[PDB]
Amino acid sequence: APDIPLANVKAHLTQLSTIAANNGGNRAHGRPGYKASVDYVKAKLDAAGYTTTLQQFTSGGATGYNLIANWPGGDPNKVLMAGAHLDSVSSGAGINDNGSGSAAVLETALAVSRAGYQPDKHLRFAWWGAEELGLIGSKFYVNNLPSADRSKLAGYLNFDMIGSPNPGYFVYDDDPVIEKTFKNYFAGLNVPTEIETEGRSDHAPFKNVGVPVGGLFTGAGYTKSAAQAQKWGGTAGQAFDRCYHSSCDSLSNINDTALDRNSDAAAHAIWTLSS
Ligand SMILES: N[C@H](Cc1ccc(I)cc1)C(=O)O
Ligand SMILES: [Ca+2]
Ligand SMILES: [Zn+2]
Ligand SMILES: [Zn+2]
Repeated sequence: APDIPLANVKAHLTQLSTIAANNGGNRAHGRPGYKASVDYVKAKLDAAGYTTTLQQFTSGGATGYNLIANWPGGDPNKVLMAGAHLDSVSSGAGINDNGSGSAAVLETALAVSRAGYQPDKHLRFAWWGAEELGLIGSKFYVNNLPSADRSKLAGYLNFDMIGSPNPGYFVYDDDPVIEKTFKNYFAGLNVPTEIETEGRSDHAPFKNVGVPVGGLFTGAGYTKSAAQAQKWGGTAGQAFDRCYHSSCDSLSNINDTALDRNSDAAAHAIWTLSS
């Protein structure tokens, strides 16, 4: 897999931050900052050669969107998906939650094109709408995915909050092959990981219908323990993300090392699991 350039990931976050500032301070469902986020991500993918689909839904009386990006080629009967919700709460720009996962998934998708990669499995990336309303976009996607296509899914990889400023390194303990792939990457860095327990994100609708899932998380409102600070640094007794769902979830609310490591791990897993 290629090494995902941290600066490119950060640049997507800068664009999402400006989009929020230009649209009332947020990127929330039903508000113009969300569709503008979709338009940014979609244009990058279209230019890179993806076949993109805007999947529209209505929730709360307002139109929502998922952005689906299929990399042409690969076995139609073995589809590997990776995704991240692209909406924020309305209090702020949602840069860690979840610009971080959105940007890492986008830069991984662009990296496939830059590398000239032809995965054996068909790759499909997703940016979900309305996660903050209760997983509404990912539920809509799974609910509208015919059973014959659901059975073609080899896995769904989720990235929701992966740049927390006081990070832990949590790996979902779901499908064993996907979990092993992420843990192996972190082992190569000599960075310990722990099982995610802090769940409720967009892998749940996939998990609940039997699709193998996994993912990465760096912590939210829970406090980092003394033992977690000893293994990962940062500040014991402070939240992993002190700006969770806040107006201060801005460009300053990112740990660059965690963002880099989790972006690189995302690419490692997508390459490994698609051969
Ligand atoms: N508000 C949730 C926080 C959250 C993220 C990831 C997991 I796994 C569990 C919880 C979000 O949108 O990121
Ligand atoms: Ca990197
Ligand atoms: Zn989130
Ligand atoms: Zn959230």
